[PDB]
Amino acid sequence: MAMNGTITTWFKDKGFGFIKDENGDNRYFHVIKVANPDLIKKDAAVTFEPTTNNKGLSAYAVKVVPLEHHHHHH
Repeated sequence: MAMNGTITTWFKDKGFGFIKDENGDNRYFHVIKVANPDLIKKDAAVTFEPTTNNKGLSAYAVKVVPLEHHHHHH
């Protein structure tokens, strides 16, 4: 399992969107299921586990692949 996808639709203010991998299609994502949600940016690559949703397809255990590691904490 676990596919690599690109972040295409994303509303960071609210915390939801749609990420499309190269194997399947767009899945319904939500900030709650992301371990590193502040790293979620457009055109960035993420990896997630496949699952199903009421409104379509969805993913769990979403981790973004950042090209750098900078601290973000008050």
